[PDB]
Amino acid sequence: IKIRITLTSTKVKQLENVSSNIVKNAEQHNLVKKGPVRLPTKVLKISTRKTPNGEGSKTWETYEMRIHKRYIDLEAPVQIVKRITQITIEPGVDVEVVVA
Amino acid sequence: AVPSVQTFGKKKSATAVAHVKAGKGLIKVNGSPITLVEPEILRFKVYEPLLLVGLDKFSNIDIRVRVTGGGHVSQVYAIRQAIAKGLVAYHQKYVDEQSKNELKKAFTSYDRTLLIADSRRPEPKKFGGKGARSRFQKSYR
Amino acid sequence: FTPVVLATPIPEEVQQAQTEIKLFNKWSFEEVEVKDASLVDYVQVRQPIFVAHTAGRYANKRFRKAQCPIIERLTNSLMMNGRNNGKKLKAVRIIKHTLDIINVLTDQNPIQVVVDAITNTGPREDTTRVGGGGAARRQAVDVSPLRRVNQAIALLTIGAREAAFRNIKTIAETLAEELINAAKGSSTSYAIKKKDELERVAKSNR
Amino acid sequence: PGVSVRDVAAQDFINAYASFLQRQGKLEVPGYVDIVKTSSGNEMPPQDAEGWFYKRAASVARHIYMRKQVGVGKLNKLYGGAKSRGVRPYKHIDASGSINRKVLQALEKIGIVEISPKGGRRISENGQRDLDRIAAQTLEEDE
Amino acid sequence: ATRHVLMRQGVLGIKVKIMRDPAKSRTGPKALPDAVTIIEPKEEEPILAPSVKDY
Amino acid sequence: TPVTLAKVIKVLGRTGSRGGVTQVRVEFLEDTSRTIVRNVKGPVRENDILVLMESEREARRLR
Amino acid sequence: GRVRTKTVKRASKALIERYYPKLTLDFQTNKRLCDEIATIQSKRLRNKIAGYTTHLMKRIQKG
Amino acid sequence: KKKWSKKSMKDRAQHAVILDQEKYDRILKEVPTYRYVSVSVLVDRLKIGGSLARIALRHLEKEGIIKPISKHSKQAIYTRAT
Amino acid sequence: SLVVQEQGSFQHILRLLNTNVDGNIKIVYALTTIKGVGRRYSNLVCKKADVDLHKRAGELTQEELERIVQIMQNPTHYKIPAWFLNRQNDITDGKDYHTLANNVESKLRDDLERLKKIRAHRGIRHFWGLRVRGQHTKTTGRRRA
RNA sequence: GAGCCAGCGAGUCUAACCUUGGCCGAGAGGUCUUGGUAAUCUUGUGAAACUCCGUCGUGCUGGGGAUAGAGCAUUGUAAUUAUUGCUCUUCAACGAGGAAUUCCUAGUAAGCGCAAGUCAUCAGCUUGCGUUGAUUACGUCCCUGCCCUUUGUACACACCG
RNA sequence: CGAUAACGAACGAGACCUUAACCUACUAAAUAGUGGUGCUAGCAUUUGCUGGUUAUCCACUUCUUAGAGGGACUAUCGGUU
Repeated sequence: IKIRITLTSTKVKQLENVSSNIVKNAEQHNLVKKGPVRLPTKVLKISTRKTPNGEGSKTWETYEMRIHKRYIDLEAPVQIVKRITQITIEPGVDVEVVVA
Repeated sequence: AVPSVQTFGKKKSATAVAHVKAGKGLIKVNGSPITLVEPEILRFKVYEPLLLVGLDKFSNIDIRVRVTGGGHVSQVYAIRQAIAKGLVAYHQKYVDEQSKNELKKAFTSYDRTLLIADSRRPEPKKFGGKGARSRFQKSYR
Repeated sequence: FTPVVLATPIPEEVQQAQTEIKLFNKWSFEEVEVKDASLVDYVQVRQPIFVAHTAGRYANKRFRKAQCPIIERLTNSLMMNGRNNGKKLKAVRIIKHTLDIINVLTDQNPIQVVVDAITNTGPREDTTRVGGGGAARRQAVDVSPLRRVNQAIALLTIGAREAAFRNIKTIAETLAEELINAAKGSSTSYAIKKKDELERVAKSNR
Repeated sequence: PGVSVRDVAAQDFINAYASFLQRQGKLEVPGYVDIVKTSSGNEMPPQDAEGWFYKRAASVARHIYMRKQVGVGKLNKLYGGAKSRGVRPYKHIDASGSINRKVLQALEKIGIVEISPKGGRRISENGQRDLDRIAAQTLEEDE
Repeated sequence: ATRHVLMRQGVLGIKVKIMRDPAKSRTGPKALPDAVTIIEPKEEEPILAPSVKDY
Repeated sequence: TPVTLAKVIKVLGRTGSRGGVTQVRVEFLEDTSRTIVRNVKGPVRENDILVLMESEREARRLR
Repeated sequence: GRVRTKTVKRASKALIERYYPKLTLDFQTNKRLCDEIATIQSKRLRNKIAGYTTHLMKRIQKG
Repeated sequence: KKKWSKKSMKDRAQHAVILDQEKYDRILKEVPTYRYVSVSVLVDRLKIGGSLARIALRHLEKEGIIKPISKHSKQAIYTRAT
Repeated sequence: SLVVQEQGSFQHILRLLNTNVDGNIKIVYALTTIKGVGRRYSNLVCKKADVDLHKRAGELTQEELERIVQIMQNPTHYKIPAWFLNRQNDITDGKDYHTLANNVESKLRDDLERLKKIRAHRGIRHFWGLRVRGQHTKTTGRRRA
C-alpha cells in the first residue's frame, strides 16, 4: 500500500503530539514504519520598516514565520489506513497523505 | 572487520570528516594525497601535526578525509583538526592511554587549535550599517 | 636520523624538519637571543612555527599580543591600506621572500636581523599633550617595552610600504633592505629617521 | 602503485596534457580561435594565442573526469568570473558557451568524453585510461 | 486591544491591556520567572535511640 | 647614547588629561634598591623593564 | 558584572533558612536537589540560585 | 579646481627594451658580484626595461651564474655561483 | 630565454597613416597608440598579419608594417568577422566600414552634423554641448563649464 | 590561462516562475526539451577577493573608464531626452586629496562577492548571508554629551532663558 | 552589601524568548549522509588506489538535519575587600 503521511505546521507541540500519537498507534498495531523524519525548518522572513511615513531613524524590523515539516512512511491495508487518516486531526496542524 | 574510527574538524563553515583505519601508511584528502592541498604554504601548516609527532605514528594506518564549506584556508584548518583528532581517537580506541596522552600533550602544547575548535562564531549584521558594528555615516549639514 | 617511508611519499627535507626541530623550510628559530633585555618577554621566540599565519585569539586580553610570534605580528602589520585588507596569504608570501632576500645578503639568520632591527628602531622616549586652555603644549615621557615593539613594527612596515609605492622595487625586497638598514643603523632608513626625529622632539620638550 | 589525476598535481598535469594534445595530431579547432575573448567579461583575449584551446581542453577533461556529469552551462559558470562594469562594481558573469560546446564536441570526437544520460557528459573508459596514463608519465617526467 | 471611536468632534483611541493571573493559565507557563516557591519540609521527631522495626 | 635600565615594580595610575600616560615606580638595576617614580606611554604592569634616556628626574603629575 | 539580583539572593536565603541540613557544599547536588525542591521556571535561574546557595554554605561552614 | 600637489617632470627614463653588443657583454661581465639579483636589481642598477631583466634572468639561470633559491613569479631571488 | 642583438633596423619612432607611432614599446600597444584602433583590433590585426607579438614596434620591417596597415584599411577582405568594425552598416551605403586615424573625427563630425541639420534632439544636445545620452545633469559635472 | 571553496534564501495551476540538458550564435541571447509546489530540481548556487604560472613595466602607460559614434539582442502596447545587455571605436579628469569630519575594540574593522526587497525590464540602494581577516586600547573626562548628589540663580514659551 | 523615620510593595533593569556555538549520549531518516556487499570503469597489477551504480541489497548516524534533554553557576585554587 506504501503511504506517506506528512505534517506541515508551525505550532510545534501540536505537530509533535500528532506525530507521537500516530507512531504509538502504529507501533501498538505493530506496523512497519520509518521514524518521524524531521525536515529542516524553514524561516520565512519579511523585513520592512517600522515607520509608516519617511522620517525618524532608519529602523528595520524583521518578522519571521517558522514552518516545521515532518513525514513518515507506512504500510497497512485500506480499512485500517482510512481509519488512521480520519483519526489524529489536531487543530493548527495541516496534514496530507500521498501514495507510491 | 577492521580497527577504524571516524572523526572530524570544524571551522567557520568548513567540516572535514576523516576516516582512519589500519592500512599501509597513506594519507588522502578528497581522494588526493596530503601533498596536494594547494594553498602551498598552508600545506606546511597542515603537515605540522605529523611533523611534530613524526611519521612513525602513521606507519600502518590509512587516513582519508573529505571536506566542505568555506574558504581554502578554513578548509585547511578543518583538515588539520580532523587528522589530529582522528589520530588521537585511534590511540584512544586501540593503543594505550600513555601514547595517546603524550601525543595529545604534544599537540596541545604546540597549539590548542588542533583539538579544540575556534569558537569565534560570526556575529550577524544589524541595520544601520554595512556590518555588525560599523554604522554608515552621520551627516549634519 | 633515519628517513622513514610510508605508502604516500613525503619530501625528505620536510621529514628532516620533522625529526630534529621544527623550523621553516630552512631557518632555525634558535640562537636568536636578543640584545635588549627590556624588549625580551615582549618578543616571541623558542616556540617555533612553520607558517606565519595562525588564528591566535590575541586581541581578547591585554598582553596576549605579546605572546604572539613576532613574525606573525610583522605579517599582520603588512596587510593594510585598504586594498590589502585581509590577504594574509600575500603577507606571508612577502615575508618568505623578504627573509630569503635578507639571508642571501648579510648571511646570518634573517630572523636575527629582524629582531636586532626592531630593537634598534625602538623609540625610547616620546611626547604627550598637556592641555592649557586656549593653546596646547607638549611634555616628554618614557615608553613601554610593548609600545616600543608595536611602534617599531609599524615604523618598519610603513617605511617599506611607502618606499615600495610607485616604484619598481618590490615590497619583499624593499622590506628586506629597510630591515637590514634598521638592523645596522643607517640614518637613511625611514624607520631610524622617524625614530631619532621623535627622540629629538622629546629631548626638546623634556 | 597505481596512479590517477587526483594523485598528480593540478597545473603541471594540465600543462603536460595540453602539450601532449597539441603534438597529438589533429584534435579539432572551431575556426574562430585567435578572435574571441573566451567570455563576456574578459576585457582581452588570451596570451598563448596559438595555444589555450588545448589548455581549455586539458582542463575540461580533468574536470569532467574528477566529476561525473556536467554541462556547458556548468562550464560557463565555472570558467567565467569577475567583470569590471566600468565605474559600476564588479560582478560575476558567465564565459563563452560557444567555446565550451566546441571543446566538448571536439572531446566527443576524440572520444575522451561521452554524452551521458540524466543530462550531460561523462568520462569514457578510453578517456579514463589515457588521462590517468598521461598522469603516470608526467610525475616521472621531472627526472 | 486597540479601538477607534467616532464622536462628532473627532476620533478617540482606546487601548486596553489585561494581565491575567499566571497560576490559572492551564496551558503554558503557570508562573512568572522572578516568582519561585519554597516548599515546606515536614520537620521530624528524632530517633531518640537506635532501634529497628522488622517487616 | 648613555641610557639607564630600570624596572617597574609598582604602577601608580593613569595620568595625562586623556588617560594617555601612566605613573610607575621604577627601580634602577645598576645600584639596586635606589627607587624613582616616573611616567610611561604604552601599556605596562609590574616587573617590567624599561630604558630611560636619563635617570635623574621624577615628574610627579600632569594635566 | 557577576552580581546577582534579589530573587536569586532571597531564594538562596530561604532555602538555606529551612533546608540547611539536606543540602551541602557541592554545586552539583545543590542543583540536582534545587530542581525538585523549589519549582523554578528557568534553568539558568536554577543554576544561579544553586551557585549563591553554595557561596553561602561555604560562608556558614567557616563562621 | 585645486590640486595640493606639484606634479613636476622627471627623467622619463630610457631603460632599454632591446639591447646591443655593448649592453650584452656589459651585462655578462657585470651581473656577478651582485650577491642579490632580481628584476628590480637589474632595472635600477643597469637601467634596462623589466622585460630585458626577466629574459636575461632566464638566460643567466640557463647558462648558470645566478643560482636561484626561489623561482616564484613576481619575485625572483638569485645568488651568484661560487 | 631568446636573446638577440638589435642593430640599426630599430628606430625610436616611426610613422603609420598620418600618425606618429612610438618604437621602444610592444607593437600591439604601439598600434593602439594610432587613433581609430584599440587593444582588440590591434591584437586581432597583428595575429592576422602573422607577425611576432613578443617583438617591439621599432624593431620591425617596412614589409610587416605595410602589411599591417593594408589589413587595417580593408579589414573585411582579410577575414575579420564584421562585428569588430567601428562603423558597420553605414547610414549612406549600408556597407560595413572601418574608420581610421584621421577619418574618425571627420566622420564623427559628419554624422553629428547630420543629426544637427535634421533638427534631432541628440543633434541639438551635441550642438549646445549638453549631455546627449539622457544623463542626469543637475548634480554631476559642473567642472566642465 | 590554470587551480578553484561558501552561507542566508526564492521559485509555475489553471499560471506561465526557477530553470538543468543538448543545438545555434563572438556575445548579449535564441532554440527544442527536462526537473521542481521543493532538504528532493534549479544548485555542491563550481560567487568574488584569492592562490600558481606567464605578459607588462614606473610610462596620465596594458592605471582609470567617464565621454561620445556605429551596430546586434532582450523586456514591454510603447523605449525618442540612449531602460538594460553585448560588440568595436573615442581614452577626459584622477598622480593619496585643504580647512574639517564620520564609523570602529573582535572573527569586530576593512577587502570580497552572493541571495532577498523593489521588479515586465532596470542596482552604483537597502535588508540579510557567508569568504579573506589586521593594526591599535582594557583607559580618561581633555573635547562632545549623559546619570546621581551638593551648591547658586533676577531662569519656567525653563541659557536658543 | 549594608546604613537608616522608615516599613512593605509595584513598573523599568535583570529574569524571559530567539539565534549562534558544545554533545562521537537518546528518538530516528535514500527528500541528509557514511561504511560494506554484489554489478561495473581506469591505473598498477604484487597485495592496492581512484571511481560510476536505486530496486543490488546489508548495517550505522560521526558529519547533516531537527525533537526531548544536558551543559556555565564565574566551578575550583590563590590574592584583595
